[PDB]
Amino acid sequence: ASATRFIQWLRNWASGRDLQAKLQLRYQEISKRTQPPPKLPVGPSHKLSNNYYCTR
Amino acid sequence: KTSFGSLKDEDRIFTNLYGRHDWRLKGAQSRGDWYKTKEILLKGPDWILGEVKTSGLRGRGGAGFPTGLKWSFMNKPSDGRPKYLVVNADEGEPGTCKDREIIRHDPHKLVEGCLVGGRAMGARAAYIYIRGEFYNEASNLQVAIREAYEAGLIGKNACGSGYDFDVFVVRGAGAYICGEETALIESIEGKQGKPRLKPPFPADVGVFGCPTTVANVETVAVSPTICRRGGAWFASFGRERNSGTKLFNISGHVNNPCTVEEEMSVPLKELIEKHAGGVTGGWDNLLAVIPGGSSTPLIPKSVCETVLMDFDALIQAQTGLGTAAVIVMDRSTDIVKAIARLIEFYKHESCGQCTPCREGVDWMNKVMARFVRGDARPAEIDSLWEISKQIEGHTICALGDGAAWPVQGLIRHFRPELEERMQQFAQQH
Ligand SMILES: Cc1cc2nc3c(=O)[nH]c(=O)nc-3n(C[C@H](O)[C@H](O)[C@H](O)COP(=O)(O)O)c2cc1C
Ligand code: SF4
Repeated sequence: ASATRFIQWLRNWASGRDLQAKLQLRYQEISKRTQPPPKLPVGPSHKLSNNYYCTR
Repeated sequence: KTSFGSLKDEDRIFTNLYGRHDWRLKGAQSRGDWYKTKEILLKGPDWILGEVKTSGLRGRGGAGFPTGLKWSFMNKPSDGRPKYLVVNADEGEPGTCKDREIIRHDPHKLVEGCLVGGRAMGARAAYIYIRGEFYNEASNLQVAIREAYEAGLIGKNACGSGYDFDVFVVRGAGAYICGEETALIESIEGKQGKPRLKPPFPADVGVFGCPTTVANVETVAVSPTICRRGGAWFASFGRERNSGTKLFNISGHVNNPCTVEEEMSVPLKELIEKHAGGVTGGWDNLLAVIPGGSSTPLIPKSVCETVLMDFDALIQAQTGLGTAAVIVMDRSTDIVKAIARLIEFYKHESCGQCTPCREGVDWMNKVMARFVRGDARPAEIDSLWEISKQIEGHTICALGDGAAWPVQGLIRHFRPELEERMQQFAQQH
């Protein structure tokens, strides 16, 4: 991210691409390393009736 | 006949139901008891069983099984064991108090019924199992039995017929389950009142391991009159397969709760207003009725409008006649709390022997307690329905069924009340 403008032009010209738009090094676009807690769903057998195991 | 329920006094069987005449031997004889008892005994068991059959009498203990056919299981050659009649006077079904009146006001009808019913079965003695709370009632019965012994009506050469018959009175110690026929027998034998599996049936292996018939007090007490007046007379009351007269207990929210004898198949509304003085606050204030003791499902007002009181009619109404103990609930009743208390009753009475009732009934009681407060979710109603179906038909005895049915009745007719309570509780929390 911190390359000088001249160096950006040189490696863009040498590679023939716009490297700056798809840098292989990750910066702040990635997800936070602390996330809010999940609340995961339950499957279709989580029922209080009409759920006899011999039918599934 | 299409209408039933204007029974005349001359057609009534328990003519001292209210204890306004001498309940002792002199009064009982003056009212027709013990009359021509020798002739009945000399006719033979087949004649007596024939009369009981043609009367269409059915069990008055709550299950309504044909009495004549049931009593015929005992008509067989002796195999060396004594034969016994056990008369069920345990009277534990909530709402039911009919057998209490017979025992204390018409004891000699019960004693004579024991001799006549015992003769047909070939029994040597009758054991009358009366609940232990009925202490004064039991003492009246013992006084009457002593009178019959001293007049030769029972004992050796009963009524001069050459038939030896003894009548014993055995008191319980406080267990509703001991009304169940096999639990009653185990109780007489000095064990816990825990029912037996069937087979063997009591007519083969019963009290003390001997051939036995268990009969309700009311079923026994009417047998002498059916023999004297004939089965055809009895069968002229009520619908086909619903014959005879019946003792009814009308308790709950009625102006004049009472016990009364009325014809089988009388309309429920006709019974409540002709005898009990109507519903408290009028017929429009009626919410629901338990038509046959705590074990029969409740029915709402709409069904109560035209339902008849007999085994077939109430079955079609998705309930049962049971003991014919009518409990009335008006619109001011907390219907959920009323049924929950019955489930609490069955929780206290379950003998604990078998898994679905020992665990299931206590489970149903816990769920009903939360349903009273609304502290549940609507999905739990179908869960509770399914739980009750896992108890019904999977237990040793019918107490498990008698606990499931009241729950099923409430969900059947009062689901929106259950769901409304849940909404209130959720809205307030
Ligand atoms: C929990 C339970 C309690 C019962 N209590 C009585 C009772 O108190 N009196 C009675 O006659 N039958 C009672 N029964 C029914 C008896 O098991 C039996 O069916 C009846 O006494 C048979 O007599 P019957 O054919 O003359 O009705 C009870 C059944 C159960 C399952
Ligand atoms: S159903 Fe209940 S009362 Fe009947 S045997 Fe089982 S545990 Fe005992």
